[PDB]
Parts: sequence; C-alpha cells; structure tokens
Amino acid sequence: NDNITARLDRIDEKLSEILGMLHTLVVASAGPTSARDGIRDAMVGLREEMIEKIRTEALMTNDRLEAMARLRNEESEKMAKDTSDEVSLNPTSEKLNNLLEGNDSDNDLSLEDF
Amino acid sequence: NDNITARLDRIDEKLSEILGMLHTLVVASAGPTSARDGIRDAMVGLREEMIEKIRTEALMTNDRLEAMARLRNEE
Amino acid sequence: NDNITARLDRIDEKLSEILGMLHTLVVASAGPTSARDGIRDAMVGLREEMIEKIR
Amino acid sequence: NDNITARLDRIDEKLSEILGMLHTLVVASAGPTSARDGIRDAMVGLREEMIEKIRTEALM
Amino acid sequence: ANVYLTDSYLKGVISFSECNALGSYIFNGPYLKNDYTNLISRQNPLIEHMNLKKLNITQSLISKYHKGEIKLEEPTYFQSLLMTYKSMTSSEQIATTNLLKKIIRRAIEISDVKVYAILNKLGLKEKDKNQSHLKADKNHSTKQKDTIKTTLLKKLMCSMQHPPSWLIHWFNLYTKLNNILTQYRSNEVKNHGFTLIDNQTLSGFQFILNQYGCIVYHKELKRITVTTYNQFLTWKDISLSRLNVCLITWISNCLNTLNKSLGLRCGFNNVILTQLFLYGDCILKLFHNEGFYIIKEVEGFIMSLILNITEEDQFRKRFYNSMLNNITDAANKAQKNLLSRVCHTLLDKTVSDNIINGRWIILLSKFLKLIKLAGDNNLNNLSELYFLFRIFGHPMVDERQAMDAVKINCNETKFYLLSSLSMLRGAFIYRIIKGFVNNYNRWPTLRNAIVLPLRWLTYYKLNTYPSLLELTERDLIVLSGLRFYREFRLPKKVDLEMIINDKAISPPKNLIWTSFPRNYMPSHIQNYIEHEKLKFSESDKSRRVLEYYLRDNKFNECDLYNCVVNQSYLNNPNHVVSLTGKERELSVGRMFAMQPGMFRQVQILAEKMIAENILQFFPESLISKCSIITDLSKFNQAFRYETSCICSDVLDELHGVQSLFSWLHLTIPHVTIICTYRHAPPYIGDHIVDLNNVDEQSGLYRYHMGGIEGWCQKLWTIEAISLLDLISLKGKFSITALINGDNQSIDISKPIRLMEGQTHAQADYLLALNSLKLLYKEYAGIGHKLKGTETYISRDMQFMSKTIQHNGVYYPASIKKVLRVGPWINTILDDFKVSLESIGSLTQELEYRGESLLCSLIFRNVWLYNQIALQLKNHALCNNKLYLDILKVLKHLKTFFNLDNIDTALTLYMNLPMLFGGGDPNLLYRSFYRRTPDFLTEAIVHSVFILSYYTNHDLKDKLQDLSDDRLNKFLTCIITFDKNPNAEFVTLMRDPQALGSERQAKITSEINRLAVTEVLSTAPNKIFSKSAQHYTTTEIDLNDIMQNIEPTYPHGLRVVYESLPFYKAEKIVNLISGTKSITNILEKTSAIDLTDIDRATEMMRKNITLLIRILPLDCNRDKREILSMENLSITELSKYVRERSWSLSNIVGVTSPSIMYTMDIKYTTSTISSGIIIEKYNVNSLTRGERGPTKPWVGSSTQEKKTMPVYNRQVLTKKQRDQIDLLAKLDWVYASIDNKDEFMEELSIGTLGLTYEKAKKLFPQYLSVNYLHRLTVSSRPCEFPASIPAYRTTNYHFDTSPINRILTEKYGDEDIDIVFQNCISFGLSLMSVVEQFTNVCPNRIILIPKLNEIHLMKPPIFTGDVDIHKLKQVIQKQHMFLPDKISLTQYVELFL
Repeated sequence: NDNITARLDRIDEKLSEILGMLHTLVVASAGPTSARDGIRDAMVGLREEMIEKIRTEALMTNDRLEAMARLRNEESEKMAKDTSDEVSLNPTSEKLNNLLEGNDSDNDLSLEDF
Repeated sequence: NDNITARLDRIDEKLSEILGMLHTLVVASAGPTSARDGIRDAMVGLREEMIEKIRTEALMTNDRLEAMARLRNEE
Repeated sequence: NDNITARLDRIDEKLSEILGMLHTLVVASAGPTSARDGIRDAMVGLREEMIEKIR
Repeated sequence: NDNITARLDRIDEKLSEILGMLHTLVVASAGPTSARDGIRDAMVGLREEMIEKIRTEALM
Repeated sequence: ANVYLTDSYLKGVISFSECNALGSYIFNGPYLKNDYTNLISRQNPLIEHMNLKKLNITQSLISKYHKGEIKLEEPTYFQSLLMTYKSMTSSEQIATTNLLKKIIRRAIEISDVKVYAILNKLGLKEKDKNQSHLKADKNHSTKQKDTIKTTLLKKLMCSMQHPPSWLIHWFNLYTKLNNILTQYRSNEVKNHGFTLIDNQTLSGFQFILNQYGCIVYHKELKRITVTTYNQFLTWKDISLSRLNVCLITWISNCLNTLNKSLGLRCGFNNVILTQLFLYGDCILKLFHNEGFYIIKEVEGFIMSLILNITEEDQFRKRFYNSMLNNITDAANKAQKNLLSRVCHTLLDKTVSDNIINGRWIILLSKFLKLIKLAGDNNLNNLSELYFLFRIFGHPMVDERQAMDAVKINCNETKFYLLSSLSMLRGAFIYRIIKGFVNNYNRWPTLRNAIVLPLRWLTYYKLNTYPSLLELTERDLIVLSGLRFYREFRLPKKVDLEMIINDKAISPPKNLIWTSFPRNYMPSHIQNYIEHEKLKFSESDKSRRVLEYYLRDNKFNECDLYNCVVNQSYLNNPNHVVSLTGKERELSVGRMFAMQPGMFRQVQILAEKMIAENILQFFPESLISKCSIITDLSKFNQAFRYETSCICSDVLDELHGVQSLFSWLHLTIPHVTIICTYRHAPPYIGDHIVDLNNVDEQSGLYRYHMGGIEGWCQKLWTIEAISLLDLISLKGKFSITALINGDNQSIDISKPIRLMEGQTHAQADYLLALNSLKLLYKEYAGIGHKLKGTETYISRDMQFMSKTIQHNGVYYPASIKKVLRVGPWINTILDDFKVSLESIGSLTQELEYRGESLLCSLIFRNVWLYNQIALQLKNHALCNNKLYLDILKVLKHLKTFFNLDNIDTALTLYMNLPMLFGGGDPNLLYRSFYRRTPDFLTEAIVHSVFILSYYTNHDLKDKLQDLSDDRLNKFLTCIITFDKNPNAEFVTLMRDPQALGSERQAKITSEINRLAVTEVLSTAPNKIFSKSAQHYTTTEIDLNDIMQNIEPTYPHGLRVVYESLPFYKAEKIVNLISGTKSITNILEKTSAIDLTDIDRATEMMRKNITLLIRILPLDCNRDKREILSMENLSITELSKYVRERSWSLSNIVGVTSPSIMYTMDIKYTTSTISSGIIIEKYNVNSLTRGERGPTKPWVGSSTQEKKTMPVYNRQVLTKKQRDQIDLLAKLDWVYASIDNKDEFMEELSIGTLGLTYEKAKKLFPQYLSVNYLHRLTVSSRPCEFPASIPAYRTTNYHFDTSPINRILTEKYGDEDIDIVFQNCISFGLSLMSVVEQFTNVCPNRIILIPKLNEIHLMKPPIFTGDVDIHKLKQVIQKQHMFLPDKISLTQYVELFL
C-alpha cells in the first residue's frame, strides 16, 4: 500500500515537526517594565530571539551570564565549582586556616588590648 | 477503504491549520513592535468560537448538577 | 473495520480540542485593547444567555 | 492491518502529548495581568460552584 | 487614672529606628545612620523625647559633651563594659557571698524530703555506695544534722560551701540590674510619667531610665550612650542567662564529683566559659552592630566539629572548608557594611583602627580556638554547647535596609522551559490520583477523559494506578492535561474559633497614615486624616482583630462563603500588605506581614481547606545512600505565578471554586508594600494622600511578584515534594523526603552494592556529587536558584528538629531549654500559681531530657525558694500583702503540727502539693511516669509520702501502730468537712476532674467569666450581644438536663457538653478571659482598669490562704473519732472525698488507683514470682547512653473497636463528621436511658437536618461492651509514655504474665480498675532512677501489686430520664454556633 502509507507518513512528518516546535518553546515570567508604571504580560517566544533579548538587555534581569549558558544546556563555571572534590578557599580564609593550625602561642593578644 | 483516505486528507488539512496557528502564535508573541503597531485589529470571529466553546462547556457543567437535584426531588 | 473508524473518530475529537485551545490562546494574547472589553462583555452576555436559557 | 493500528496508536499518543503541553501553557498563561481585565474566567473556564449560584438566580 | 504595668522580660524585638530617633534629637545630629528619621525628628521632635531632654541632668550631660569632655558611643560598647564589671568593693562582695551561701544551704534542705521519700519507697537505703574536712567539723556537722537525714546530701552540702568567684560576679550583676528594674516598675505603677535617676546602685555608672528611653553615662571613662527600654531589659536577660549557665554547671560538677551518673552528661570548666563570653563581647565591641552576622555564622563551626567525629574524610574536609569560607565572607560583608554606614554621622571616629589594620583575624582565631577547646572532642559537650547561640544579646534590627535586599531579589524576570512546568504539573496530578486510589479505592471523576491514550484508558476503566518505577518521563506530559469535577465541598458558615485571635492587623489603605505618630506626619496629611476618618465605618478603623469582630455592625454568617465565590477580593480598591519588623531571631532574617481583616479571613480559609483535605495525600509533609540537607528560607521569593499556580489550579479545580488558592500571586503585584513601624515614616512629599501615587523610596516599593514569608507555606511544601518526585523519576534512585517548613531533608538510596569499583565507600560519595548536580540543575530549571550556602551532603549524620542523633543514640540540648528561669516567668499580670507552674515545667523538662534527677531537683528548689522568700516582698500591685498572708499560713502550719520553727514550716510548705494550696509545682509521680487519669489520688499519695519524713514509717506496708499521729490527723481533717454544692452538674461537665464545694482553688478564667460576659453583652455585634445576654440561663438549663439520672458518669457528661452548641461560646469567652486587659477593650487604651487589679489581688490572697480553709485546726474536739490505719485503701478515700464534695450518691469511672502506691519493688525472686518482671537484655555496667536491641516503647492505650458504614465520606465537612462521631458515642453510652428515642430524636434534629432513623445509617456502631475501660474523649489521657527518653527504653524487656495469673484467678476475665501501661512505664523509670542512685544498674526487677486497691469495674445501668424541654431550649437559645445542616440534596447524593 503506497498511497495510504504515503499520506500517513506526511501526517507523521508534520506532526513530529509540531512536537519539536512545542518542545522548543520558552516562556518568560510576568514582570514590571523599565520605567515601571505597569505590568507587562507574560510573553512566550522561541528560544533564539529570547536569548537575543537577554543578550541585548531588553528585559531587566539580575544575572544574565548564567541564564544563557543554562539555556544552552552547558555547565557553567560556578556549577563545577559548586560540585567538585573540594572548594577553593579564599585568601583571608587561608589566613584564618594558618592561624587556627600551628598553636605556638604567638598570639601575644591582650583582652584589654581588644 | 477510500473513505479512510478522505478522512486522512481531512486530518491533513486540520494539522496544517494547526501548524499555521503555531507559527502565528510564536511570531505574534515574539514581535517586539508588532503587538501594538502593525496589529491584526481582527479575530472577531475567533472570539465567537471561544465564547461558544465556553458556552458548551458551561452547559456540560450544568447538566450533571441538574441530574442530582431532580433525583433529590423525585427521591 | 470497526477499530479503524473508532480510532479515527477519537483522533478527530482530539483535533477539535487542540483547535479550541489554540484558538483561545491566539485570541487572548494578540490584542489587549480590544479583548480587555470584548471578552468580558461577551462573558456577561453568556451569563445573561444562561439566565434566559434556564428561565 | 497490524501496521495500521500500530501507526495509529503512535499518532494517538503523540497527539495526546501535544494536547497536554498546550493545556499547561493555556493554564499558566492567565497570569496577574489578565486578572486586571477579568479575562481569567474566560481562559480557564467556568467551574461548578459559581454556575450553580447562577442557577439559584435563575429560579428566583 | 489608670496604671501602666510594664514587661519584666523582653517579649518583643529591640528596635533600631527608636534609638536613632532618640539620639538624633538629644545630640542634635545623626546618631546611628543618616536617614530621613533624623530630619523628621529634629524638625518635629516627639513629646516624650522632649520631656526626657527637658530634664536638668541630661542637659548638664549635653553641655559637658558640647565642650568635648565626653565622647559618644555605641550601645554594644556599654554592653561590653557592664559585662566586665571590674569595679567591685570588698563589702558588697562579702554580702553577696553570704547571700549565695544562704540560698544554697536553704535550697539543698528543701529537696531532702523528696529524696528521703524516694529512697525509702525504693528500699535503696542500703547499697547506696574539703568535703571530708568540713564534714569532720563538730559544730558544722551538728548544724547540718539538725535538718538533713541523708548522707548523700550531707556530703554534697558540705562540698558546696565555698562557691567560686565568677558565680558571685554574675549573681551581683543580676541582682543590681534587677533591683533597678523593679524599683522603676514599682514607682511607675505608683506615679505616672516617672523617670528614674540613679548613680549609686551600680558602682561607677549612671542611669537615666524611663519607659521611652534610657541614657547611660560612665565618668571615669567619660562615655555616654542613648538606648531604649528593651535594650536594658536585654542586658538584664543576658546577665540572667549567664547566671543560670554557671549555676547549672556548678551543681552538675559537684554532683558528678560525688558519682559519675548523678550529674548531667556534660563537663565544663567555667573559666573557659567566662573567657568565652568575654571574647564574644570583645567581638561585639569591635564590630559595633554587624558582629551578630559573625556570631550567627559561627554556628557552622560546631556542626563541623561534630562531623570531624562522625564522618569519613571527604565530607569532613568539604564541610570544614565550606564553613570556613562562609564565616570569612560574613566577616568581610560586616566590615564593609559598617564602614559604609558610619561614614557621615556622629559616630565617625569610634571605628577602631584594628578593623582597617587587618588584625581582627587573630582575635577571631582565638575565639574559635576557645570554642574548639571547650568542646574537648566529645559529642555531649559539643551537643549542649549550642546555648552560645543564645547568650549574647539580640541585634538591633532596622526595618528599611531589611526590605531593599528583598526588593532586589524579588521583582525580576524568570525564564522556564515549557517541559519543566509541564512535568511538574504532571507529577502533581499523579500524586493526587495516587492519593484518591489508595484512600477511597476510587479514581477521581474527570471531564476530559477523551484526551487519554489507550494504555491509560485501560488504567482508568479498572480503578488502579501504575507504579512509579514503571512510569516514564513522557507519560507525565500526557498526564498534564486533564480536568476534574467537584470532589470536596466548601464549608458555608464561618467557623468563629479559628478566625478570632489577639494578633493585630493593618488598617485599610486609605487610613494607613494612622500608624505614625501625630507629630511626624505633615500638615496636609493630618488634615486629610481628619477629613476622611468619618467616611469609613467604626468597624474597620480598628487596630486589632478582637475589636474588628466586636464592632461589626453588619456581620453576616454567609458573607464569607458568598465573597470567596463572587471574587470580590480581586482588584480590590483598599488592599495593602504592610511589613513590620517583629520577627525575632538572631540574624535580621525577615519581618512579617499584615493585611486588612477580610483578606486575612480569605487566607486563613485557603490554608484551612488545604489542611483539611489535600495534605492527607502527601504523608511526607508534617545500597549506596546519601542524605542531603537544605535550608528552605528564601525559597518563597523565587516562586512566580506560573511555577506555583500551575499546581495550585488542580486544588482550585477539585474544590469547584475559581481562583481561591491562587489569590496570592493574582492580587499582590498591584498593591504597595510599605514598612509600618511607629518611628519609621516614609517621606511623603506633598499633595499626595494615597499610597498609589507616592514615589518609591527605601521604605516602600511595589510590584512584588513573589511569595511573602509565611503565607501559603503548604502550597510550597506540596509543590516541593512533587518536584522531588520528578527528580527521583529522572535520576533513578529510591528517594525519601522530610519537610517541616524550615529544613528539607532528602535521602537517597541506589542499588549498586556488590557492583562497586574497588572501594566500599567513596562511591556513595560520587552518588552524592552526581545527585547534587542533578538537583541543582532541577531547582534552577524550575526558577529557584540553589546556593552552595544552604545545602550540604552527609552519609551517617542527619540534623533533625535541631536534635543531634548518632548511631541510634540521642544527645539532648537541655541547658538551652532551661536557660531563662526567673521570678515572674510566663506570667500575665504577675500571678503566683502560674509562675510556680512554669518554673516546675521547665525544670522537669530538664530532668526528662538531660537524664538527671537530683540536678533538676536542686535547681528547681533554688529559684522556688528565691521567689518565695527573698523577692516576694517586692511586688508590683501589692506592697506586702502576699508576704503577710504566706507568713500567716506558715504560722498556722507551725501551730497545727509540732514544727519547731517557721523555717521548718517553710520546708513542709514547699513540699505540699498545689491542689491543697501548697507550693510544690509538680507532684512526686511526674518523675516516674507522665500521665494519669486522676489527680486527687496522686495528691493524697504524695502528701502521705511527704509527711512520712517527719514521722518515721516503713512505706513497705501500712504500719498498725503510729506513735506520732500527724499523718492520721491530716487524713481525718481532710475527710471530714461541710457540704456546700452549687451548680454541680455544669461544673462536673466543664472539668470532669473537679472536686467542688470550695475544696480546691479557683483559676482565673472562672473568676473573670462574669466580667467578660457583661462586657460582651454591650457589643455592637448582634451575635456576641445575643449569645452574651442569654449566657446566664443556659447554664441553669444545662445543669438541669442530666440532673434526674441517678448514676453519674462525668466523661459521659463531657460528651454531652461537647455535642451541644454551647462549647464554642464557652471557648470564645474563656479565650478573652486570659488577657490582662478586660473591661477596657472597647476604649482602645493599653492601660488597664483598677477593679481588675483588685479582683486579681483578692483572688491571689484567697488562693494563698486556702490551706487554712482546707486544713482547719478547730475540728480536733469537734470530731475526735479518727480513722484507723489498719487497712486504709487510698482509692476509697479519694472516691469518698470526690463524692462527699458534690454530695452525690455515687460517682463511677473517674478514680484510677495510684500505681506508685499500688506496686512494690523487689529484686530477689520468690516462690510467688508474681507481678510484672522487667529485665535488661544488654549486659553492661551502665546502660546510660548506650542503645539496646529491642524496639522502643510508647504506651498506647487500648483503642475502641467500631464498624464503619459504607458510604462516600468525601462529600461532607469536618465538623459534621466530628458531630456524627459524638452522637455515636452518645448512642453507645446511653442505651439504658428511657427517653432514648425522644432524646436522640431531639439531638439529631437539632444539631443536624436529618431525622434520627436516617441518621442512624451513618453512626459507626461500637462493639465493645465496657465503655468505662474503653472510651475516647478530649478529657481522657490518650497515651501513657515514660519519663526517660525513648532510646533508653529499648534496652529493657517486660513480661506481664505472672501478675495476670493472680489477676485472673480472682475476679477472672473481667475489666479491672488499674491501667496496665503505667505499670511497665513506672518499671522502666524505676530502673533508670535506681541506676542513677546506686550507679550499678540492676539485673532484674519484679513488681508485685497490692491486692487491696485494685477495685472492680463494670458497665453500669442508668436510671432516670432526661429533661427534653430544657435541652431544646438550650439548642434554641444559642443557634449561631450550630454546625451546618445536612441539606436534602447532600443526603440524596450521599448513597450512590
């Protein structure tokens, strides 16, 4: 059967296209506009123009670097640092760590001095 | 056998309309200045479709309650 | 066959439903200035229609 | 006829997925903006309770 | 003229804007932070600040400051000074040392009676197993042996004779600050508007103290500061907390020196504790106000120090490093914020050079090293080291800067992918479906059944659901699109109990300007206030809720259920949510919100519907394994409309209403969120009279778009659990969640053991890392970014409920709990009974958790003796009346018995129970078990045991001969008395345990009820007015209803009381009867009326003197016939008292025998070998803190067996099911009554719409014949636990057959009076206390009952009939509180 299966396959082609198009969507939350005097409605668009707007700062956002990398499915820097064998300490934290270890009683610290 | 194929053609035209609606939705909600200016200022016969869908839904909601009240009255 | 026509009807119902949902979406989002009054006027109209239909 | 039923079931399941996803989009699309214009009851529908109230006013 | 009684403790928050607005006026410059408060204060000074400055001494201080001889300062600096009170002469130190030695010697002597009684009844007199020097004294030993009869306390008293210095230090700080406070309070109650000026109480300081502000000056260092009254209360509280810590550690250390098991489980060297406190104050001084950030974040250090002991290497290092980094980040934030704040103000020079120099790191390091040393690598010391969180003061919290950060975080744009929200909603609806199927064996009704695959239609046709492991991802999206018909109905009449509460609510928007004082608001705003005040009603211009409901002129019961469905709360013109900084925690945290009243109704309703219906579906909400612990604060703001409302719409749809559970996100974005504290007014400009035109500032903002903390917490718990289900679906690991609303604990298991790669751990570590990656990704995809500060991973350690448990053992933080225990703790208008009750309760909590008896005992008696003897003179309302009355009672007890001195009278007074007007807060049983059905028997057994101290007794049985007849005289004086019964039946209903006939003292609600009734009679609300006017006669009818019936069962009367529509009125009344302000609510003044003070002091004097009335010395020759001591069953005596007091013929089923008096203790098995046997299966020396094999034991009373009918309970309300159950209990208990059919007819027709017969189809019929033994009412104790913590009970095992043998041979196979749970409970507690006292836990223990006191019990037969006319009148007079009537449509849809 050629004709019926051909029509069926055209149906399935269009249908899978629609399904992919739907899986692509991204929806933005409601919010206030710049020079806030009213609430803009929630807008839904394809991903690409959305990320373009995030990149060109058309919408007020706290952080933009994480959002675009997260939408692009890639693991950013912070995430890796958040999930690692160990967490890189700070310089001042290194001073605290060196002062905690090595209890040689060199503090020469007077309670009245502080 | 052939009526099957006619039904499949009906399904094909319906899915094509659906795809057109999807494109229209995404491009209308994506359009930066196409929302206020360059607006369709149209879709009045679609409002009637949506309101009649809500009408049929409201009747379907109201029909089940009326069975219960009439059963209360009879029993 | 019987299974074939039954499933064709069910698929037709699903198509009608998705068409209705697409309709309400595309009409709700497009224009604020018109819908803001058109839809609620039509809603109070539907309310009056229900009152008169039960009456 | 077997392949007919199998392909029809595939189409059925995929249509169901489309319809569910579009439904959740419709629901989450009401939002605090449409509540200003009173269009919310339009998109999400009319539930039982209020309609029953209407029925009361219909009888008196 | 009215008085103004002030708080004795903090009971509130310290303020920031208050200190600022005071200092800016006094010193004519910005004091704490440059802000609008300084401008508006200098421009328009307030009244009370004008009065404070108007004084002459503060003007001298200002003049001395302008020249530059003194320099300004920060309140925390003076905190640091006051704490290190170096200036102490010799004479005051000697006086305080003598006073402390006295308090100690007196507190050790009072507990001797209870310890002696315990050691007798235990039979443990034998094998009990500086101090020696001062024991070997001649005269000191004689003076000790004068009144102490137990060597165990002779040794301890001798050892505690020389107290250390730090104890004396904190003691004198406490006494001096306390003296200043009480002197001010007394003089303020006397003369109004009084300011206290003192410069000689605390050596070197100078206080100018007042209700509105305080000024402290120190000359030798020439510093001055300005603070608020709350700040001084806080300084007092800090001194008190440190005093308590020192006392507890002192007693525990001496006791533990005696024996290893007596004291608490923790050891401390108080020198380390003192250095620790001092370094804390040093940090607080270095960082002026931002030091509390550092002190907060230090909390991670103790968790890390525990993980060092309980965790493998990787998690150990990971947590260590994260915690260090968080501490240092906190410190840097604090420093920078301080320098920014104090840049341009008066306190610009005070910033030390050690901040800039960079040398605070050495100080912080020393502080952390001191904490590490005080821990000393022990789990106990580290567990109970949490109190450091509490010692230092609470921070000065500022309103404005607390919102701005929340603003930056709150209103923003979030992006989600459609699949994420879709799968979330799919998981939600899956959970609801699973709940319906597993609960009602029925799938919920759907309207969109067409959209469903065949593989799911086959799941619908047959009522069953697919399991979780089979379920896939894509299927969830399929399940995302469905709709539901109504399943749960909505209650129509407002429930008045849940809604009324004393908490405040904001005024409507147009009137909100009436929160700020008259002075601060400009001219035109005041003109508008005055011109508009009339437009609104008198109802809503109310500051609190009690007033709001007591002034409703048009108040309809159907208004709420009409409004929630008409959608009037959306798009409302006057809606404003105002944040107030009254949330109390160590960090600044947040500040809680208040709406108008109507929206508060709607929000309470939403939460109530969820809690009633939905939360029953998510029971979680209150072999590679990994637990993950997450903080859940700031989880609210990340929510937006989509994320929450997609899941909320399902509940909204089930309930059939529209936009009920979605109100929050639908109306909050429009309204203007402002801060409303009295001293923090936002700059209004001009020509602006409403909020929607005011220009945004640091104070108020708009467009929130996010949850507000606290509201709709249940929605977020539910949706978090659903999202977590989804995570488990994507990650493929068996998951489990525990959310209490403050910390979310997620544990994970995966079956990849035996498949490991070359390591048995460090693979679950990789599981942890992978799962955490997935979880971060998921929560971020939902829109709530998860920070590395909140979450942490563990394997064997789990912090739950702020309680530490490791290896199945519990570690208690008691010292935190008993930290503040003082003279007038937990009082309302300076009570005596309530104070003693609260002291008793807190210290008994110490004894239940900390696992030490003698410590709790001595520590309770210290503060009891304090409040009784030393600080009872200095009282607010009455100068010396209470001291005079207690002196009378002591002289009376001295004459009645043969006590030598008033001091011994005070001993025997502090040991007598409070039921007889004594001073013992908590009876002698509470040590051994927690609950009992009756109190009077325990009171009598306790008094017998206590009197057994002065008169020698064996306590193994009743001695036939008593040379000293003190006990017998007491008994014969307690049995014989007059009869004056009035209103016996209604009283027996309200309190089933009552005695009556003026043999027991009256509590405050009973006294104030009449005044509350009268003031309620004149209330503009028709409901309260009618139900108050008719309140008197309903009592008479209720009294007459059950009068005719001859045999009287109290609990049955209790059910009769609960079924009738009088319970809710009594509740609403005795709710109001608890507040200090009565007869004055309608006049809207905080001050109280004098007649209330008069009734309070009169009732206090009477309740104090009660003991004379109970125990009069006159009936010695009036009635010389004394009862014999031959048999003397005490249960008979208690029944006799309870019957004679009410003069009734017979009262049945309310007197359970005292298990302490019943059983006897024995160790060597006999030929009898009867009684319950308790043996420990583990073999050790000391089982304290070591877990055993068996499962724990909680005593669960025998249930009641009932057959439930077949119908759908879903379509019904909660209150209706409750009432049907009550009526079922009535049908069960009153079958013998003759009016049954008529009486039940009237009850069913009155409470419900149904007639009786139809109604009978719903009554679950009970199958148990004996209701005396098996019944369920709010008056009866439900479970009978043990004192010891749960984990210890696992170590033992109990066998109860040998006693059952004799209990079945005589009076066989019938119910008996004694309740069996308390037997084994007392056995376990007995094992524990024996271990404490002898230090070697016994191998086996056996309990033999006493065959006398175990009486019979049989289901009685009732006789007489009820009064139906008066019952109908009761139900008619107060009909507003009736539960909703079951309509006909509801009943017809019931059976389907």
